[PDB]
Amino acid sequence: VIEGKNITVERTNRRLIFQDCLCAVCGLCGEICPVSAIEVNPTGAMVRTEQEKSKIAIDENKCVLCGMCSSICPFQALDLQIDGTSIKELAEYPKIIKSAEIDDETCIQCKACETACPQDAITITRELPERKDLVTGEIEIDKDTCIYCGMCEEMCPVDAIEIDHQTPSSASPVVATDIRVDEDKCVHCGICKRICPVDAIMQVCRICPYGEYEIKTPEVTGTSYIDPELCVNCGWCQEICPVDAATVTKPFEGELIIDQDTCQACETCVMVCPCNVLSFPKPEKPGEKTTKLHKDERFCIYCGACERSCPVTAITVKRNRINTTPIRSKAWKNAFDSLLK
Amino acid sequence: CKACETACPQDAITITRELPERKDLVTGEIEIDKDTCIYCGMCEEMCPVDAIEIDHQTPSSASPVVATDIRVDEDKCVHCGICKRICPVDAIMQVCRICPYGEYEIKTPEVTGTSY
Amino acid sequence: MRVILNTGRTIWQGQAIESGKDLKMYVDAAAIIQMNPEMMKQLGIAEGDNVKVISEYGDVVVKAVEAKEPLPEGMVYIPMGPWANRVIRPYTDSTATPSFKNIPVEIIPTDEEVLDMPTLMKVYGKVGQ
Amino acid sequence: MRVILNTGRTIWQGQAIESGKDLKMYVDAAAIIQMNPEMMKQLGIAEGDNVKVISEYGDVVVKAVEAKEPLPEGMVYIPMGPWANRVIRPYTDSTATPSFKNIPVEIIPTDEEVLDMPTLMKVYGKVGQ
Amino acid sequence: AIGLKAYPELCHGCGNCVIACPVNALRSPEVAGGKGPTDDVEIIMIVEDGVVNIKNPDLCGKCGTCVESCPVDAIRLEEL
Amino acid sequence: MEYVKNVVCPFCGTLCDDIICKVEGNEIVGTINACRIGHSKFVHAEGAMRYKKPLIRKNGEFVEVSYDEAIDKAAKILAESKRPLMYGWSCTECEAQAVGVELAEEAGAVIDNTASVCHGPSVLALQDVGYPICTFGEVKNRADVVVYWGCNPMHAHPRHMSRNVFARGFFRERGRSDRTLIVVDPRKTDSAKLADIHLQLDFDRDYELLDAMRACLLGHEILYDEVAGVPREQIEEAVEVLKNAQFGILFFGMGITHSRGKHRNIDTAIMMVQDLNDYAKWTLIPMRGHYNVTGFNQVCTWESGYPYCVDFSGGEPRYNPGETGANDLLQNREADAMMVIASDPGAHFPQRALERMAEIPVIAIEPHRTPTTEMADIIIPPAIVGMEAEGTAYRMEGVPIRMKKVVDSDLLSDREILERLLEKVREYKA
Amino acid sequence: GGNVHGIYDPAPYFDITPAEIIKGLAEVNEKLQLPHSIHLHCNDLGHPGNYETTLASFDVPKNIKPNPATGSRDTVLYATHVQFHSYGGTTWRDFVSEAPKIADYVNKNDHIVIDVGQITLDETTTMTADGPMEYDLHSLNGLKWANCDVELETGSGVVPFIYSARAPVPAVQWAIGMELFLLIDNPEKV
Ligand SMILES: Nc1nc2c(c(=O)[nH]1)N[C@H]1C(S)=C(S)[C@@H](COP(=O)(O)OP(=O)(O)OC[C@H]3O[C@@H](n4cnc5c(=O)[nH]c(N)nc54)[C@H](O)[C@@H]3O)O[C@H]1N2
Ligand SMILES: Nc1nc2c(c(=O)[nH]1)N[C@H]1C(S)=C(S)[C@@H](COP(=O)(O)OP(=O)(O)OC[C@H]3O[C@@H](n4cnc5c(=O)[nH]c(N)nc54)[C@H](O)[C@@H]3O)O[C@H]1N2
Ligand code: SF4
Ligand code: SF4
Ligand code: SF4
Ligand code: SF4
Ligand code: SF4
Ligand code: SF4
Ligand code: SF4
Ligand code: SF4
Ligand code: SF4
Ligand code: SF4
Ligand code: SF4
Ligand code: SF4
Ligand code: SF4
Ligand code: SF4
Ligand code: SF4
Ligand SMILES: [Cl-]
Ligand SMILES: [K+]
Ligand SMILES: [K+]
Ligand SMILES: [K+]
Ligand SMILES: [K+]
Ligand SMILES: [K+]
Ligand SMILES: [K+]
Ligand SMILES: [K+]
Ligand SMILES: [K+]
Ligand SMILES: [S]
Ligand SMILES: [W+6]
Ligand SMILES: [Zn+2]
Repeated sequence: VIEGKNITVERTNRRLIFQDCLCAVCGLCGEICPVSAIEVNPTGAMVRTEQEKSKIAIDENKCVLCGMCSSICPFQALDLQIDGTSIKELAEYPKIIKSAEIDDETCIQCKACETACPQDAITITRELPERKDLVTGEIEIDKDTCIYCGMCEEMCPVDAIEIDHQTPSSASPVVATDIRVDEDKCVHCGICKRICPVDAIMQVCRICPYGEYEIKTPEVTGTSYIDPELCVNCGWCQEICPVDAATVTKPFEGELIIDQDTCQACETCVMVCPCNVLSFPKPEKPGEKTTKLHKDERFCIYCGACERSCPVTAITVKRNRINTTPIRSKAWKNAFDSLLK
Repeated sequence: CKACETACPQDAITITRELPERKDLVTGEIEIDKDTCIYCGMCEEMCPVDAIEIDHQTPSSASPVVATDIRVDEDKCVHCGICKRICPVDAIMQVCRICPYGEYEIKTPEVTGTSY
Repeated sequence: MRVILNTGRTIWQGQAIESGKDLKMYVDAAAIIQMNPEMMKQLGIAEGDNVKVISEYGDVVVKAVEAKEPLPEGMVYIPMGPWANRVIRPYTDSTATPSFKNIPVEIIPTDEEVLDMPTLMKVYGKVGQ
Repeated sequence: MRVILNTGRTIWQGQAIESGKDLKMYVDAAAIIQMNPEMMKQLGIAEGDNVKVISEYGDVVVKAVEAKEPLPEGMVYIPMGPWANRVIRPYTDSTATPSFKNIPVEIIPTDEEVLDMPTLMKVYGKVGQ
Repeated sequence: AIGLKAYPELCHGCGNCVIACPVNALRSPEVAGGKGPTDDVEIIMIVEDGVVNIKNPDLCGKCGTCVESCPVDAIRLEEL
Repeated sequence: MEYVKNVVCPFCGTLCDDIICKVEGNEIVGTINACRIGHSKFVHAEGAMRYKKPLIRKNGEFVEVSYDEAIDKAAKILAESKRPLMYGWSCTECEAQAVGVELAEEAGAVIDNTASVCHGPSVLALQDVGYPICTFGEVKNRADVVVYWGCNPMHAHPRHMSRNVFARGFFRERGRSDRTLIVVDPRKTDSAKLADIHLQLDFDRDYELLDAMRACLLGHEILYDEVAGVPREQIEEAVEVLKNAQFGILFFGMGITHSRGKHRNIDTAIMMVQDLNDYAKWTLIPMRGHYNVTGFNQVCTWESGYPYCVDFSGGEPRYNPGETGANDLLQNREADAMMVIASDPGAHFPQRALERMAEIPVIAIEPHRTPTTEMADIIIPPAIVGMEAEGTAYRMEGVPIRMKKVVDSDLLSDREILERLLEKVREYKA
Repeated sequence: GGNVHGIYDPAPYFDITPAEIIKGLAEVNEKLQLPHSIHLHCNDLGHPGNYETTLASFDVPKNIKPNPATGSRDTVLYATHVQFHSYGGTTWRDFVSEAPKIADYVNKNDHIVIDVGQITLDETTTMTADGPMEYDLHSLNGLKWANCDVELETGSGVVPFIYSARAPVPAVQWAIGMELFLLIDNPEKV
């Protein structure tokens, strides 16, 4: 059954579900499939161009629903279910070993990883103190002395002062009926009292003499969440964290190899990379030259999508080891072994 | 004061006034150590006059940082102290000078203008 | 065109029902669809042209009319009556009250004729007893 | 409708002038007015319908075309050529360069025909010598 | 399958795709530098008689760069 | 079939010199690398009138005459004229333009090229405030920021972007990826569709936008919160993009020469480019239209001292655009005869100027049938520069490249026609 | 948008100094046995204190042996409009003439011919391949400025200048050139 761009293959109970939106078009499912039931569309075209086809096509007439493609998928885009629970929970089925975690007691809620995450898998919340609670002072406006010239309202840098302006009438021959200070907003800078032409404002700032007691030291709280299906274990959070609260382990080990002279800088691999490994460094000063295509394998997972997307094969991916749950099937062992290079 | 400008039933009155600049009614020092700074953004959020600015970005492998610079605009800063208290790594040095040095460093405001 | 159908009163339809729903007056006041002039232009129709209204629940032909009470962008008005009630949402959500107002409909120009009052009722096919 | 007339280049009007200004190709490429689709519907015209453009300085008949390069609201585009130059502003403000671009004009639909190249030029009434 | 397809009647002959393509760039230094080829070279497409003209579709890797470079959708990646 | 390489294209100021011409017989039947426009010039379109001989209008009907008669009748018109206009020039080669200057001198004529309807206002502006330019090769190899201001190169210089923006340069090996592309145009043109930044400003308001941009650049605050339809905040964001360039190029075109303010739009743009150089290297190039409009302004300047709108009536050369420009003399009815060469003012002058062409002798050195030939009294067909005749042309930023002769033609070249016209104008005046 | 200062200051990227460019081309000049010598317009033109850059420049090709195949040239260096390269001081207000030191270098040395570049005290026009200098001149007098950088080859700039006799700086420059003509003893070197 195909709805939109998603694909579900059913036999009756086994069910293989493909989620187009999660597919990074790396091609690994197509390679590992023993029955060559998967054909993967061009990586570059599917990422850079509008297409109505799905990223994958699977032939149900050959599909034997063994679930190796679902296992191997680094992006959680293929899930086979058996009666009808996902094999991700069945121990008989080999699983690839990966993890991503944040120590919430170490985390200080700076939100660097939320920003850095190439998959937007991270949510970081933080509750800041209210403004009034980091500040102390007294402020009162004598409204009868006040002549409503508006200068304090204008000069107030936080718009804490409000004046109820009006057009006068013979019944109410005044240009304003009230003036107020919102102490939730006032930061006691003193500007209003200094500009007031009739000394109608009383304001005293207490921060320095009484700050130690009157102002409480801010405790900033919050939580973290890593979406396990969006998460792909590039490790950006681990590397971006100023307090080393984030820990990531990856499924694959390998190498990235780039031929700078074959590369013609079409930017395909840069846009294809789901882990933000590849970039075009900007020259820092005029006349300076840069590495044409820059990598940082710390963020690399060796899924192979860049190599697949490059039309001049200027970029190649090697893969030395695939970390998995113990494999007892020998059909499974050799297909996992077939993806090593 | 512009009361008559507001009150005039025929809008016949123009009242102009030049007020002092904000910087001139306020005094203090503020410095941000950008090496200590980890760009959590909390000072930018809490600054009630939007004087602090951070050059946010998406990281790349060439530039693996979430921001490239941070600045304080002293034309806007009124030295309330909030940023320095909220900074989790104490990267902001800030001191208000109004009480010890206010007589000398802050000129009493002359308010100018015309009428027509 | 996909639009939002709103229904209710007009003095002309109020005058008409108390004059007589068997009268020509009633077709003129209630067998109409009010549109912003900008929407009529986008649809390529003028006042007096007929419109076919289709919804999940029925269909009807009504005469296009320039709204003198301006409508929000994307909304049309058919006065309460059997024409409007060919197309609005019948379900009451267990309140007994149907959803007479704010129903997604499709409108398209048509050269078909507006059904008068007794002819309109024949589609429901009353069987005697 | 009062609109702002903008004029200039088109790859098709360039192909046409280097193919031949005596050709039909040139009328099809330069005797046109490009409009946003909403404006054509506001005027009640379709692609291929003709428009009479009148300005302080002249008048011309051109074929309406839907702009593939979107225009700001209220602007129309006639490619450089003798049709556009019937209507744009001649004065140079003592610079020698006329005001070929951004001229207030009035546009209205018309059943009159587009003048081909030699017929258009007779409007100026060349006397031999 | 998805492949390169030209719509010459919409084409400007502007040459952006020819220059933008890395395969063309790799094989022809002049194309890499924004020029039409004067050397004899085998590349994916050229501007010929004023419009884009596909000469070696088998070398196309369907990356999509040319498509990004065309403003008038005269060269595309689609089925067949 | 024959393939002729390294041909220079005779259409727009991009002046591409890598065209391959396909030659069958003695005829150009196809091209390689040339864009859709360049190709259309090289190849004959079927049914298109290519004048084979001179023509003269005898009251109301054209009759074929010989070269000697047509040239003779034209020479007498100019000799007896007391305010002749010699206009066009941009679509022929420089040596013919040089003969034209001498002929205007001999006839006491006003000589003027299409600059007067084009980048003339840029000439006026650069004479007042300056002209900071570079050649295409510095753009390709250095340009960090590329602006197209009031020009639509995808339709008017079709290969300009591919050669200067998508091209991979010495310090810009990644081509398009190494450059921030900015387009300023009230329309979303096909050029704007490729831009990183599209300032879709209000028409006729460039001068105001450039005033805000320059005040900001020099540290001043922008008075109003929106200018030319662009809010204050993005004025400043745009000035920062330009200030942070390593090498910026401002390409500009008809959107500001034809717009309200005309030469003063170019004026304020130039001076901003000048002032930007205290923060970042910056330069500009006017997107000159015809393949050799620039060549005329060069020749006329170096022979006479002035670039266009040159009046020889007093012997001495004099220069005041607004008085001595083609449209000035025609619209104010000063010109009593007009000689057009390699240009089409019938198609491309405004109504008011055409009204005057209807009243005066019009000579047209032109190979094809045009609105000008429909207003002409004498038609003299020449060999076409770049296909049948060779000579110097000047690219939009001053780079000289020689036009090539690809096939033979029995017709005379512009140069030969003008030298015969000049000899017999002297005969009449003696 | 930059410049080099002194003969040991390299250009961006290319990483070769003025001194090495001058020496190498002198070497090339005689190795192809050209009739004329290298024709040198020095670095740091028109700036107070540049006389030292000039004198250092003059020494760089002195150890190259002239070798014209045509003509009678016996000098390896030709320095042009050196009036503009004879400036002392450090800013325009302590600006002084250093033509005596320049003239005396010329008198003592046999490998150099010069021309002066004499101020005529007119409203005139400046036009040079010294792009960065012309932008600086435009910065000073505020007058209309043209520029043209030529790919891989050179640059250029054009600025009007009014050499008013009543102004202090043009007055000194007029004198510097006269000093050069007159304190150089042998006319065969100028
Ligand atoms: N196909 C073709 N190509 C040609 C020619 C041709 O006739 N046909 N002629 C050649 C000649 S002579 C020339 S001069 C060049 C001209 O090349 P361009 O300078 O591109 O000339 P235009 O296409 O007239 O105008 C360009 C743009 O200016 C914009 N514009 C209009 N008003 C304003 C405004 O107020 N502000 C701004 N910023 N922009 C505005 C228009 O929207 C238009 O997109 O083309 C040359 N190439
Ligand atoms: N409304 C409007 N009007 C405009 C403009 C606009 O934007 N809008 N733009 C203006 C501008 S910028 C310009 S430059 C003008 C267009 O300037 P024009 O000169 O009118 O442009 P073309 O129509 O290309 O005319 C060139 C002519 O020279 C002929 N030719 C080609 N080669 C040769 C040769 O070797 N010898 C001779 N003798 N002739 C040759 C060609 O057949 C052609 O007829 O239009 C102007 N008019
Ligand atoms: S593998 Fe997982 S990701 Fe790579 S393609 Fe097959 S599915 Fe989409
Ligand atoms: S299921 Fe077993 S077979 Fe059917 S596809 Fe995924 S893997 Fe290839
Ligand atoms: S980054 Fe390290 S610290 Fe800043 S949030 Fe994500 S985790 Fe907590
Ligand atoms: S300023 Fe002094 S007076 Fe003017 S309003 Fe605020 S308070 Fe009333
Ligand atoms: S004090 Fe500073 S803040 Fe509190 S009100 Fe007077 S001004 Fe606004
Ligand atoms: S790993 Fe890459 S993805 Fe999984 S979280 Fe840390 S960042 Fe977001
Ligand atoms: S690698 Fe292949 S793809 Fe990534 S850039 Fe260089 S070329 Fe374009
Ligand atoms: S880089 Fe490492 S990660 Fe980004 S794609 Fe090529 S492989 Fe998959
Ligand atoms: S007069 Fe001067 S003061 Fe009295 S009201 Fe009008 S403004 Fe305020
Ligand atoms: S708070 Fe301390 S740390 Fe977080 S940003 Fe402002 S400064 Fe850098
Ligand atoms: S001090 Fe109060 S104001 Fe000056 S910056 Fe830190 S916060 Fe914004
Ligand atoms: S000094 Fe400390 S206390 Fe005296 S004012 Fe400035 S802040 Fe409030
Ligand atoms: S697709 Fe990638 S490769 Fe095939 S052409 Fe367009 S660019 Fe060259
Ligand atoms: S395709 Fe799009 S891009 Fe390649 S040429 Fe024809 S137009 Fe210029
Ligand atoms: S661009 Fe201007 S020049 Fe280069 S080809 Fe197309 S037309 Fe001839
Ligand atoms: Cl075609
Ligand atoms: K305020
Ligand atoms: K006060
Ligand atoms: K870390
Ligand atoms: K009032
Ligand atoms: K804030
Ligand atoms: K496209
Ligand atoms: K042709
Ligand atoms: K250079
Ligand atoms: S032009
Ligand atoms: W032009
Ligand atoms: Zn010099």
